[PDB]
Amino acid sequence: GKIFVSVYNIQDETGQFKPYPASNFSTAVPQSATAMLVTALKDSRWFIPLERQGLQNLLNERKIIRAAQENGTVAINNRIPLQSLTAANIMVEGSIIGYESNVKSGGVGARYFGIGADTQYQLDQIAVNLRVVNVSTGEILSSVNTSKTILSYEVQAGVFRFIDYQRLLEGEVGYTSNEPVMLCLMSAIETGVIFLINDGIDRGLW
Amino acid sequence: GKIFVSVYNIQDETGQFKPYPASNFSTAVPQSATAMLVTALKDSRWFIPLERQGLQNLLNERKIIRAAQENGTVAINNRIPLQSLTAANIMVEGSIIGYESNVKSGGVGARYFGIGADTQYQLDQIAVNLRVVNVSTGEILSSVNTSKTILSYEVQAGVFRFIDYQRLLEGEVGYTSNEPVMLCLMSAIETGVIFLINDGIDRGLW
Amino acid sequence: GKIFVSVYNIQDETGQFKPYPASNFSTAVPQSATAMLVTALKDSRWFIPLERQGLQNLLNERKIIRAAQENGTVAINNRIPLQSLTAANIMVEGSIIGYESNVKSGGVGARYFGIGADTQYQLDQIAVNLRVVNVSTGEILSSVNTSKTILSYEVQAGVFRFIDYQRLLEGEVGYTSNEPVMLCLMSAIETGVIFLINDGIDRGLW
Amino acid sequence: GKIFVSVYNIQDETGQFKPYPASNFSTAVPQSATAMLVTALKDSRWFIPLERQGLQNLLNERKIIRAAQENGTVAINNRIPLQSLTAANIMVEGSIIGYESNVKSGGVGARYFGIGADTQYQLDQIAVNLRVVNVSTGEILSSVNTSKTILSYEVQAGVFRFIDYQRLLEGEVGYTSNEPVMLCLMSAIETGVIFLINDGIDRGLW
Amino acid sequence: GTMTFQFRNPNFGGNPNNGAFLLNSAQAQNSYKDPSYNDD
Amino acid sequence: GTMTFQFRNPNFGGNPNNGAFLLNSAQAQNSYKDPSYNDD
Amino acid sequence: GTMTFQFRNPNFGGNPNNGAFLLNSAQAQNSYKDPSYNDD
Repeated sequence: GKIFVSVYNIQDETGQFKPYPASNFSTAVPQSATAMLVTALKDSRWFIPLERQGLQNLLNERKIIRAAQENGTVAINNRIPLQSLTAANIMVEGSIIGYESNVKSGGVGARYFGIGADTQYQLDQIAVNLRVVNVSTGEILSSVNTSKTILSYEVQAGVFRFIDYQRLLEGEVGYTSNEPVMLCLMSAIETGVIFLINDGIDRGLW
Repeated sequence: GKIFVSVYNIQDETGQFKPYPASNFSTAVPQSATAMLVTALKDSRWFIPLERQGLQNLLNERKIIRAAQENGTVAINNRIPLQSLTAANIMVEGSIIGYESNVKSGGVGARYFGIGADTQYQLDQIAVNLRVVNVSTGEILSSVNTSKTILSYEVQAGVFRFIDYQRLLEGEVGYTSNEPVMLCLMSAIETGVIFLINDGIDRGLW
Repeated sequence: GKIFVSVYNIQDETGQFKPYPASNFSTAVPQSATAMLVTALKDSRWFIPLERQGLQNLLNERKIIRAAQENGTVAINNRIPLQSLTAANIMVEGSIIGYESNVKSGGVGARYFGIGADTQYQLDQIAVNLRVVNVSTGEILSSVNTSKTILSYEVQAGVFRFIDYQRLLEGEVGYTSNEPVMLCLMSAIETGVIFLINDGIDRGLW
Repeated sequence: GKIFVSVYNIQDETGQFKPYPASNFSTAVPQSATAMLVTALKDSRWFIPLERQGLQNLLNERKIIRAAQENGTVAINNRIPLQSLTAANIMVEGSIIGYESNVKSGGVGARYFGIGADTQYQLDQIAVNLRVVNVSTGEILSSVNTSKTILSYEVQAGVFRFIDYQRLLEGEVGYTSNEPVMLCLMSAIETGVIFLINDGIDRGLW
Repeated sequence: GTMTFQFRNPNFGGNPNNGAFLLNSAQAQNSYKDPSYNDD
Repeated sequence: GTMTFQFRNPNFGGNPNNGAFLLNSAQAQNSYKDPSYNDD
Repeated sequence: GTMTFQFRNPNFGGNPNNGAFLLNSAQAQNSYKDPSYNDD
């Protein structure tokens, strides 16, 4: 049997925004946890998430349903039987508790006569806290802080020497790969979910 | 038979804005999901969307209708029979859970004596989460995270050498193509909708 | 026996934001205390935290539970017995009372003919105040101000001399490590929690 | 016997923010008085502070306590006897009434052939006003304005001369120490608290 | 942080202040002489 | 404060105003003469 | 105000406009002559 879990809001409590050249309002971490976390809890075959984020939309839709068939005039084929809003035994709250930019930068670049090549790397770090709280009493059953590094590297190479008396050969090839902060945040949430499931296994619950 | 689906709001939870030179308030992802998603659900022949975004405008229009013909004085030709606000069996919530700028940049450029040519490319990545929730009980039936890369490339070439003793020939031809983030977001929503339909097929529903 | 502790809000009262090149809205200290502090109190085997941050989400979830099983029609297997919101004997309030940027900067760099190397370091300092208040009477039982330095260093080296008559060898290797302000804030909160536990031990309580 | 003191809010009335390169929203003085002041009153063995900053959190926690044990069903071991919110005889209000940047700057730097060295210093000044008001009648019993200078100095030295015909020796060593404005504000609050205690001693009270 | 690939050559890649160096550092290593003088 | 690793060479690392120095400070220490003149 | 330690040399410490001076003020004090000319 699966456990009903109600994820209400996984707030972006990192408070960080992206530096120049990015916008001043461009937050460094997606505001979209409670969608990555519901996906992580759904993907793990242990939990059935309940919406609870868009609960007001669900309540207005149920208002419309209950008002459309309250006269018994709707066709018995396309009527929707509302039972009740399914209740959750536990509740997974949490936050994105931090995003430190460039916890570890670095780079080596060499260049002999004309031809040269370099490499750079930057590690950001995103930390996500997840708390399984027991809805019956309110106490926090489990609380895990997970971290994940975000590696953004860049490898370049270039030639700017003379080939003949007056024939200049310039040229260069580069490549740059940033790990998407959304994928790293999803990985941190995934590891936190596995930790919560294993912890609930290791003490009584689940 | 088609399924009534009520799309309320597909929120732009990426939190990212466009970098310089673009405005600081210029969001990187359109705020116009719940219009691309209703179009995607309408185009797939499985669903009948209900408005639910502009539901207040629909309710005021129905107020005006019910107030215009409540006296029986409107002509029997141009009277509008209001039945009831059609109820939705499921509800497709979601978000644009992320937009990472330049997940993979790169470029190769060569230039011999005078004549040269280069190429650049940048891959942005947009991720969209879609959740079919069951309106009866409130549990999330399906949840899919879809991704889509946005390739913006630029190919240039240029000549700046001397043709004669003192005759300088400068010249250059370029081209630059950015995939519209609206079309890539629509493609991500489309793939997510196909995934939701196939998932509902693969387990009981639909 | 463990003590029920209710952490409501550990506010970011430092008021500082990050300097250029970072965004103007990018706060220097994470807004995510009350998640690091609940984790610190949970990790120390002395306390059972209660949520109290997201208490409204817990109250709406309990509303949904109490409304789902108030008719006795829910299955006796998946019904959730609500007892009462567990009460806390003490309450750990607090703040991040300060973040001074570069309390101590410095750096030594030497460079002989061509080859050179340098080092920089900067110490930020984050101070966190934690107050165990007695919920019965309201008086502050314990109040501790903890500090933690955040060392960000950078070591570089570079060669720019000529190897032959007209063969220029440029090259350089660098490294840069910033301590994540989230980890240093978590360490300050940890030391403050150990201080609070030892203080409660040293006078009557606990 | 100790005096119950209720510190409500020690507001940052300096109105100053930090200059470039710091953020525009980065206030020059921590917003965290009423936490440094409660710590200063607790450390001096004369006062018992009451929370009064987070009083709403305390009142909701007492609501939860009084609602958890109002049915007599809580275990007689883990029930919390609420007596009453302890009342304060006096009340220490105040403000951070000023922060002048660079009340006294200066610096001497010499540099002979190649080798040189310099020193800079800047004195900021923070002034804190503390007012012991009598809660019975409302009149201000004591009012003290304390000042504290914040010395930020920087000592550098550097060599940029030639050692041989064509061997250039560059090099330099620096150091920079800013007094943390949080520690200087805590020292100003400390001196103000000692002044208030001695003043209450010198006329009747305490 | 986000790393963006930027060309270093002012040709094909914009940054023009990087030119006077790239050339003066390529002439400072030009070991090729005129095929007229110092030759046959 | 946050320290970011930035290359000093205008090649591989952007900062172009750092070039005219790096070269003029490498020619001011160029003790290598032409293998034609002042040689065999 | 907050004082931050910044290197003055464009090598190891960024500020590149400080280079053309540091070198021209080190050549204006270069009292070392070529060990070939004005020597043995």
